[PDB]
Amino acid sequence: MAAKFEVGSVYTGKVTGLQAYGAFVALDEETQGLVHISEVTHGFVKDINEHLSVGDEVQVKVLAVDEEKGKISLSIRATQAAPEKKESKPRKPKAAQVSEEASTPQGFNTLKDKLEEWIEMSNRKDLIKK
Repeated sequence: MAAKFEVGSVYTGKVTGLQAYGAFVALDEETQGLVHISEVTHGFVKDINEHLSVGDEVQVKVLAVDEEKGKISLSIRATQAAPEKKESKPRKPKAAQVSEEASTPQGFNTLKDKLEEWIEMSNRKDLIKK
């Protein structure tokens, strides 16, 4: 068929399917590859939908190329492990949110156990005691 990529390269594409053995990703109008499930995440890939999403954009590492069909074997554990530019990008704002980013209802972050009770109230400061 054709090829225009090489092993060890890294490029960005969109997920075109998920399977019990891997995720299809379109890289280009002329190139489409397969993140193998063993390459979606480092281990404990209990189900692929817990680790990838169809109809989403992903950056993939080229593991192998198959010019016979223009297929490519891909990784995502490679790219999720890699660093990136620590600057804003269009979806870093996480505009899909519909609530405040608070970890708890009682305050922005209020993790506890000794008073893991109430929902819109908390104990006063100890200074309440006179």
